[PDB]
Amino acid sequence: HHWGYGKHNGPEHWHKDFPIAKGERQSPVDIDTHTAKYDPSLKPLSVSYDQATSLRILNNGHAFNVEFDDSQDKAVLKGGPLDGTYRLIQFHFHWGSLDGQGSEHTVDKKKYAAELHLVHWNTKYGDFGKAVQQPDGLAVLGIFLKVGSAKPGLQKVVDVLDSIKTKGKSADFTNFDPRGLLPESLDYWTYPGSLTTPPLLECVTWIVLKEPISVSSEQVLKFRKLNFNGEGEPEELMVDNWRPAQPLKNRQIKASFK
Ligand SMILES: CCCCCNC(=O)c1ccc(S(N)(=O)=O)cc1
Ligand SMILES: [Zn+2]
Repeated sequence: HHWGYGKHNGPEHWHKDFPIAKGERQSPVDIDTHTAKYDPSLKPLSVSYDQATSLRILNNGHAFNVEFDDSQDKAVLKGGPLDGTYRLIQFHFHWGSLDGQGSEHTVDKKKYAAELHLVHWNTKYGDFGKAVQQPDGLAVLGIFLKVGSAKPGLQKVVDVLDSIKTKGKSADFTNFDPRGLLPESLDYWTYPGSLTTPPLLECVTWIVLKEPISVSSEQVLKFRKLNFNGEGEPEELMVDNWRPAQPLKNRQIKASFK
């Protein structure tokens, strides 16, 4: 209303309605693997998704969100750089028109085909709307996708996309296990940043996994058949819904691994 990813409403325009777009702790950023310092004081992440309760999948005109029941402490993220308990509320992806672009974070300027964002809020703030107003209010676990072998645990998501083609469509999406989207290693980089879509709030501890997951060309092709537009409107394929890397400014990216 009315930001997006086109020439006329894309990331270069966002600052006019969201001046924080040019702030001191914007996301995503380039992760320079030769400058990120190993921090032996960081903990192992704790990803506790055994009791995750998925509910619904929604095309919101910018991406699709798989939404979770976050009414109590079911699926949580703890440890690593975090203090306290962060509840999973939704996940979504950003992806490209072609395999050579699509991720938001980059690694030594490398763009991956896509990036998964598992979004969690700090339960010391009571609700999500209060958490986004706090510098430590969110933790977003970011996972790179490369194209290769299919990811079996992604197939249930790609199979429902046909039913939520256009903006505002949703579908029942219960009993989905987000553990099937994780890579084997939980080695990560961490830095303080922001939501990567308007309102671009500076409320996120970013935790970006080093190990990408592999998805097949057919899987990511099915992402690219979604529409940014509503039913009956001229078709605009949902592709290139990523914000480019933003200035690092006065921030250090820390590595969990040597
Ligand atoms: C209550 C404020 C409404 C904000 C609506 N926006 C989000 O809840 C949001 C979540 C995650 C990300 S991301 N791409 O950085 O993971 C971006 C935006
Ligand atoms: Zn995102």
